[PDB]
Amino acid sequence: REALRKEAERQALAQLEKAKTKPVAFAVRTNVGYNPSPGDEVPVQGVAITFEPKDFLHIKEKYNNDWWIGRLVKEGCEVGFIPSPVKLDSLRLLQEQTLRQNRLSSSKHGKRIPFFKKTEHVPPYDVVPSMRPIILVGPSLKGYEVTDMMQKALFDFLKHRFDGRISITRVTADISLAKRSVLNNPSKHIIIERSNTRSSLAEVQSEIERIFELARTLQLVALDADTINHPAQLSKTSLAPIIVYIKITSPKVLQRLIKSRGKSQSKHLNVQIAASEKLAQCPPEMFDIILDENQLEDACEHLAEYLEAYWKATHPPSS
Amino acid sequence: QQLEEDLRGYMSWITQGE
Repeated sequence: REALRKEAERQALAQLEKAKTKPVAFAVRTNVGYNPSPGDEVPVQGVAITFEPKDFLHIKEKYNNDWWIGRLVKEGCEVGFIPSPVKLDSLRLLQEQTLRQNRLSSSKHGKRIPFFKKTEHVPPYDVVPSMRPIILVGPSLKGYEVTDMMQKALFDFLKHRFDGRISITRVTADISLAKRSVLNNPSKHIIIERSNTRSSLAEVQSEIERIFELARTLQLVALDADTINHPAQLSKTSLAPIIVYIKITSPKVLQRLIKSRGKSQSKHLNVQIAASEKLAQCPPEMFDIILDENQLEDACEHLAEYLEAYWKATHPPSS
Repeated sequence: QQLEEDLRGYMSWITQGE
């Protein structure tokens, strides 16, 4: 009875050991939190992973129908058992039923689903690249010289600073189109309209596949994505980028920089100033790192430090 | 004084992006 179960718990603990050194099979970003409890029937008691909404998990293997093996992408965190989407759904359902059981008959009805309202189902996990692609936004719009040059200086810095550990590539499709819901069912989102779009969804899909593949061996991935000027353009995709905001805090400074480029750039001052203002209006949490340093070496050092910390989070020594 | 320093630093940054 309890010897069979001491045993099958030894098989699972052996598989968990072995998983420390497997490659990352795939990564997810969660849409739900999970607090394990003993009744969850974790294959090794006490070794489920706790996580919150929007955490990142690297998955080594699917252990069985109910459990995966992997780790939170965070320094010090080691592999453990992670509930599969199936298991999370079964636990969620039990949690709703147990809520009804514990309810007080003195309670009144809940606030109603308002009639006819359409909701997209959100799965507990979204598959994301195993290394979050680094995308630069700011100080103003891409395709103008102040922004393009300042961004180029930073990727040039990264190319040498993380040589042997990084891929830097230009994205050839408008990746803002890669909405999780559109990519997951393209025929459900056909909209007949007149628009200035330049990429097909097939092209966008090939690009997303290429990005995932660059990240599979856990090298840093940086993208020159020229259509992406604002983090909201990617927040509904399953790219989960690291958004790096190059921030010129003083718009008077930006105006003078644009003017330094000559009349052919400063005739577009207004559009560039407006874009810079929009980034400055953004809640700071839509950025992963804000570089507001006025020296290139200083902005570089800050970004490199962040990326070294991200390297540590993605490459544990037990790997 | 900060404007002047910002301009000098960011102008240098731009050149390095050439």
